[PDB]
Amino acid sequence: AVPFRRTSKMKKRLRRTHFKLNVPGMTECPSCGEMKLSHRVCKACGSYNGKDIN
Amino acid sequence: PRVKGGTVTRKRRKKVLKLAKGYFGSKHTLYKVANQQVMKSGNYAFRDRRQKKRDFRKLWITRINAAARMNGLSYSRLMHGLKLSGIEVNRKMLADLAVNDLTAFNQLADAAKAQLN
Amino acid sequence: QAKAVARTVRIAPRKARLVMDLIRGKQVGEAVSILNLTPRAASPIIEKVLKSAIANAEHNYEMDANNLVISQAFVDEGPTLKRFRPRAMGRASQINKRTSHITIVVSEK
Amino acid sequence: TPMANASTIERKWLVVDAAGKTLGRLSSEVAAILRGKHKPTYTPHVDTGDHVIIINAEKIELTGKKLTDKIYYRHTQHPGGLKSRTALEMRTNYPEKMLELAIKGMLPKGSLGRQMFKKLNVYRGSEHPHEAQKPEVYELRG
Amino acid sequence: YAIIKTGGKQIKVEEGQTVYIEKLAAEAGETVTFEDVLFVGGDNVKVGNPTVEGATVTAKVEKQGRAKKITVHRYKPKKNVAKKQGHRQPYTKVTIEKINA
Amino acid sequence: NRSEVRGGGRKPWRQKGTGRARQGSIRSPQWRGGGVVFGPTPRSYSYKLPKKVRRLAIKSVLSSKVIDNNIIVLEDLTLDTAKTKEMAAILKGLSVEKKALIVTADANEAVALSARNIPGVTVVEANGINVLDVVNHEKLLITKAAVEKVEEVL
RNA sequence: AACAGUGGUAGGAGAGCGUUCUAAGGGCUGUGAAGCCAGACCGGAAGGACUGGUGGAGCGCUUAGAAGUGAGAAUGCCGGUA
RNA sequence: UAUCCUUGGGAGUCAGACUGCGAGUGAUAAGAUCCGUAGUCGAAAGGGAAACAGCCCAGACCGCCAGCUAAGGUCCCAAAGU
RNA sequence: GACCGAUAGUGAACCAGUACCGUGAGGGAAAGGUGAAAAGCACCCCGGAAGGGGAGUGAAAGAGAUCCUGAAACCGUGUGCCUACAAGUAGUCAGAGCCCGUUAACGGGUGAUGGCGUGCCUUUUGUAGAAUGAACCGGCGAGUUACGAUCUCGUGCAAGGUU
Repeated sequence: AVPFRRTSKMKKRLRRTHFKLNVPGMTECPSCGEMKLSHRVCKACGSYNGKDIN
Repeated sequence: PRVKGGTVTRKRRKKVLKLAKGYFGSKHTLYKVANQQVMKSGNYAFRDRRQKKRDFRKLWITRINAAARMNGLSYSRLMHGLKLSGIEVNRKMLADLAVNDLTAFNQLADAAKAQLN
Repeated sequence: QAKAVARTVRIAPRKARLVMDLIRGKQVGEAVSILNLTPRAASPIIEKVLKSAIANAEHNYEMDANNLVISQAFVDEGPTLKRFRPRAMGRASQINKRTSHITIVVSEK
Repeated sequence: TPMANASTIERKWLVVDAAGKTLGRLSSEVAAILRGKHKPTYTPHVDTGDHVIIINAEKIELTGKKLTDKIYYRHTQHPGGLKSRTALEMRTNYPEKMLELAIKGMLPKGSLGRQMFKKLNVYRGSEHPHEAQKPEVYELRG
Repeated sequence: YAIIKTGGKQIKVEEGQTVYIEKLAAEAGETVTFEDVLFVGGDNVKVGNPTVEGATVTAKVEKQGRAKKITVHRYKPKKNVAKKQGHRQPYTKVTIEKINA
Repeated sequence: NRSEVRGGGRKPWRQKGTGRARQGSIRSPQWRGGGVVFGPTPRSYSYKLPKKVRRLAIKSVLSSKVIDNNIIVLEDLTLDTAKTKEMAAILKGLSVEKKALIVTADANEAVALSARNIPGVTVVEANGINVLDVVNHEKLLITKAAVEKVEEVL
C-alpha cells in the first residue's frame, strides 16, 4: 500500500482532532489537602478511607 | 570578473509571492504554484472584464421587462415604439430606474402605447 | 510576569505538546496537581520548568504564589541528532533524535 | 450604478388554484414567480421571490395518452434495480409529489435553487392552514 | 434631476453631486456646460425625444486625473506567448449646480 | 575546465540509472566539485591603429588646449636646489590649482626629482607625450625649447 | 495635422531594463553604509523610489569600456526540511 | 487597386490532419489508402452546434455599469413572441 | 593583476592526500568570523545536573562559546472576519454584512450567494489523458576564446594603402 500523493497540511490537522489526552479524575485528600486520584491511596500521606496504610 | 548572482532572484520571486496573498494552502507560500495561479488570474481577469459588460445588459433587460409587463406590454413591444417610433433615445441602463422612480417610467411607457395604437 | 525556559531537553516536541494542552490557562495551584497525576514521560520535565517560574516570580519581582496563572505555554523545537540504524541488505536507515525547547510564562491574575 | 437589494426584500403570499390546468403550463409560471422575475428589483443572487400555495392538486390534467405511458422512474445508488410508477397511479395516490417533481426541474440548481424551493406549499383539496399570513389570489398568464 | 449624454454614455445627474466622467478638454476651475439634456425629470417631467429644448446643465471642473493601475497579462499555454501591460485611464471629476431646464 | 580538475576518471557510482540520472564523471560542469564550462582564458587585449591616425590624435588634443586657454608656454624652467617646497610656489605663481603636466626638452633632473610628491603634477619628456596623458591633466606646461622639439616631429 | 494599421509558433529586424569590475568629476554616510523585513507610491514592460523596524561599516549617481551578465524544469549536483 | 523584378546578408521547413467538391484502390467497408481543387486548424482567441483541433458565423492594441447586428434563437433552467 | 573571495579559488584558507572505502593497485571528503580589549558572567534564587531568572562587565548579552548579519522551506502560540444540507484546477467578475484607518487614494482585511472556468513544461497532424518530468525550499548549472574566410556599418588616406 504505497501513497498516491502526499498529505495536505489541513488534512493532517483534521486527523489529530481525536488525538488529545484528557484530564485525570482527581479529588482532594481529606487528610493532607493535596489532590489524589479517586479510589486510590494518597501518595503524599499514605492514607486511604480515613485510616493509614503505612 | 565573476558575477556570482546575489539579491535579484529573491526580489523577483518576492514580487510574485506578494501578488498571491489570500490564496489557499500552498498557493501563497511556494513560488512555483503561486506563479501558475498568478498567470491564470491574469487570463481570467481579461476574459471577465469583457463578460462584465455582457452581463449587466442582461440584468437591465430583465428589470425593464418586469416593469413593462406591469402596464400592458412586454419588452419587445415597448422597445419597438420607444426607441423606434416615438423616437426617444433613453437606453437600457438609465431606463432601468424603474426601480427608484416608477411614476416616471410610466410616462415613457404611455408615450409608447400611442405609437402602437 | 515571570518566565522560565528549558532549552534542548531530550524529548520529541509532538509528544511534549500533548501535555502542554492540559495546563494552558489554568492556575498554578492545580496545574502542579494535574502534572503529578498524569502518566506521561513529558510531565516530570514540564513540572520543573513550571516550578522554576513560580520561584522566579516570588523572588525577583515579589509576587505571591496564590494569585498566579499560566499566561503562556508553548513547545518549540531544537536541533536534532542523526544516527544510523542497520537494516536488511545494507539499507542503513536514519534515526532522528529530536529535542525541544519548553517555555512557560506565569503572570498575575 | 444599479441597485442590488439585500435584507430589504418584502415577500407576500399568493394562492394559485390548479383546478383545470395543464401540469407543465402551471409549473412554468410558478417557477418564474418563486425565482422573482416579476419584480423590477430582481437581483440574481438574493432570492427576491414570493410564497406560493397551490390548492386542488389532485384536479390537474394531462393531455393525450400521458396518464398511462408517462412513467416516473426512481433509482437508488447501486442496489441493482430501479422502480417505476404510472402517471395515473401517481395522480390519485401522490398528487402533491407530481407537482413538486415538475417545479423542481424548472428551478436553478445550487444553494439558491434549493432555498427558493422552500417557498412552495402544495395541498390536495381546497383548504390550506395559512390564514395568519393573509394570502392573496393570483391568476395565471400575467 | 436630469439625464445627460456626455462621454459616449449617459449619466443620471442631479444638483449638488460629484461625478467622474471621461476626459474633457478643460482645466481645473473652468465651467463646462452640457447641451444634450434628454429627459429632465422631477416634478416638471419633460420627455424630449432627443434633447429637451433649450435646457443645459452647468458644472465646474474639480480635478483631472488618472485612475488606479490595471495590469493585463494574457498568456498562451504550451506556445511560449506572454504579454504584460499596464493601464491607468484618465478621467475628469466635476460637480453639478443649476440644472436649468 | 572539465579535464584539468583533479580526479574524476571513472563512472561515478557503478553506472546505475536505477532511480537517479545517468552520470559519467564527478567533475562534470553541473556537479559541485568543479568543471567550468567556458570562463576566462589568458590573452592579450592590444591592437594597432594606422600611423596617420596616431598623429591626428595627438594634433587634435594639442590644438584643443589652445582653444580652451589651458596652455602655458614657459621660458626656461630651471631649478637648482631640487626642493618640493619651491616647486609648489612656482605652480602657485602661475595659478595651477589642479592637475598639471610639465613637458621639458630632454630629461631635466632637478625638476623631475622635485614635483614627484605633489599629487596632481606629472612630469614627462618631450618625446613622451601621448593622448591619455594630455587629455587627463587639464593644464599643459611646456617650455620654449619643447615646442621646437614637438613641431619638428609632427 | 489628417488618413491607414496593431492574433501569432519556427524565424528575420529594432529599441531597451537589470548584475559584477575598471577610468573621469561629484558626493553620501557613526546625527548610521551594504544586506534583511513590512507598506495602501511611480513607470507601457523588464524595473525604480520613499517612510518605519533590524544591522553596525561601507556605498551609490552621470558618461564610456569589459564580461564566469539574468534559472521553474536536464529520472540535474550539494545542503536543509517535510 | 499597390504590388513586382534584380543583387547581397540571415533563416526555418521536407512523415501534415480533417471537411466539401471530382477519380482510382477496398467489399465504390473503417475515423482505411493515394491523387486534383478550395477552406479551416497547424500558428486563431470570441458567439452557435449540450459537451467538441479541422463544421456554421467571425479575425483579441488597451479601458467603459454605452449603441446596432451575424450564425443561432424567444414556456422554465437561460437574454428575447406562451 | 578591468583574477577568486569559503558550493568560488588548489582535492586541501581549519592538524588534508587526513577521516572514511577497498585484499590490493587505487578512490577520496565535510569543516572560516564573540569583542577594540576576556573585562569570557563574583554573588543570590529554582534544579541531581543540564538549563534558566536577577545582579554585574561592555557601546551592544536580542555579542555568553558552531558566540558578525541572519532569508525560504518546515514547526508553533495569540487574535479580526468566515465555516457542521454541502459536489469545487481552488481562481476571476458581481456582491451584502462585519472589522479597521493608508505612501488619502472613485482606501485596507474577510467574505454568505450568483455567472464563467479540464495545472506548468516537453513532444506531436493532434493532449485534460491510464504519454514524459518534477516531494518542497536555497545555492550552483548551457553558443564562448584563438587562428583563417566572407558581408554590412564607422574612421584615416586614397590609384596608393600598410608594415
